[PDB]
Amino acid sequence: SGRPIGVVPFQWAAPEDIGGIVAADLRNSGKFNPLDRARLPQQPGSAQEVQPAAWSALGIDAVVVGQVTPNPDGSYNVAYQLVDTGGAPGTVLAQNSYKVNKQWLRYAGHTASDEVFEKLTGIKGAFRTRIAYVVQTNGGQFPYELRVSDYDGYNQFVVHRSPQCLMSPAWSPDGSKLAYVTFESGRSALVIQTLANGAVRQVASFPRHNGAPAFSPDGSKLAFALSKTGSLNLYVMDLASGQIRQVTDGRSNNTEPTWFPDSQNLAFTSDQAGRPQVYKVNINGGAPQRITWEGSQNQDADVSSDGKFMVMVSSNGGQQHIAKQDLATGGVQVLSSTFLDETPSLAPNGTMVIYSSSQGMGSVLNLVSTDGRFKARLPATDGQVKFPAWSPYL
Amino acid sequence: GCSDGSGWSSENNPWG
Ligand SMILES: [Ca+2]
Repeated sequence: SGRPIGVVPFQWAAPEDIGGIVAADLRNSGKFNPLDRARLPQQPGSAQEVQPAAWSALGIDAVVVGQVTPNPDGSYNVAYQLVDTGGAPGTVLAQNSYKVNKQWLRYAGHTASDEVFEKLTGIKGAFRTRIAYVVQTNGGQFPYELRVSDYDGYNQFVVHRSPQCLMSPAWSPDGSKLAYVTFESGRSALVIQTLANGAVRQVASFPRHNGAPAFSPDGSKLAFALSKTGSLNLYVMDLASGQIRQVTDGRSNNTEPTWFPDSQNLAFTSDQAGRPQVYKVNINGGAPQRITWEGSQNQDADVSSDGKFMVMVSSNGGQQHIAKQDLATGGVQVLSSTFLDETPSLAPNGTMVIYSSSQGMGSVLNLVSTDGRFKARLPATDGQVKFPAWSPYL
Repeated sequence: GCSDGSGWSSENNPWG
């Protein structure tokens, strides 16, 4: 299912298949079903060449066409037009053209997808966003790498290598920094690394565990978990002052904070009721409220950017899977069907979830659309990959 | 192994 749409190979071998990136982006969203390339009624290279009737016969009311041309200096011009084949046939609904160097060709495709997506759904596109994650390689000296790639797995680069375990990266809302857990000192420490220059700020290294960071959306605070007291509890740092307040205090374990849009409330995982469940608490007036009542276990949540839902790892009768819970109804929908589903993270427009599974025996991340309609494996890495974290809008 | 001691979270012995 999803809205059928025509995505035509772009007019030029071409250095990159821009039309294919657009189709893959739109499909990944769940919201679209780009027509199989072998079943296209034609391959128009321009808006004028589009025959609306041949696309409307197939249930298609919009068509993406475009052009890639070489510039004498070795750069490329990428243009797309979105042509109506429904109520205003032959009309151009959106279009753009821009000049890119060869290494920004995928990015040129993701721009087109973002604009076509927003035009047709009214939802901001997330195809130019990034993911962070940790890979344990088979290298001896620095087996752990914190890496970043495009959301779809291409254009990977290394942010930090370590001889010791890394965990749980988290993006600043401006997209310029990653917080994370490192065991490089011989025990856990929480640090924030600035991506542009690699500078590292030391945030915390209290006795026992320092973990599971999250930046508030307004950019002012970092939430995280400490076990110095005897069990894991939540704390928040005012990033300007460096000051730390305690948020949960109790004998139970409380970890994996995620922010609500207001930058004042956290959801988090607690074992207070026995098996893990998700709770909500104010970082000021402290008294946690249980919010997950389906299944027998729920954990590791990520609240959407509009505050309307969250994703999490939910267990009902033996099966642990990525699930989505409406925060104003308690209604739960199971999204993933893979094995050992863990650590979900939502795209900034709430339309896709990245998470880890048994696919590739640990070496693959997976995408699932939050409507449940589309599922895929990302390109395999050269190691075990864990703790994905989907960037803000960039 | 690096672990939060929780017995259950994502930072509980994630790397075996
Ligand atoms: Ca998490």
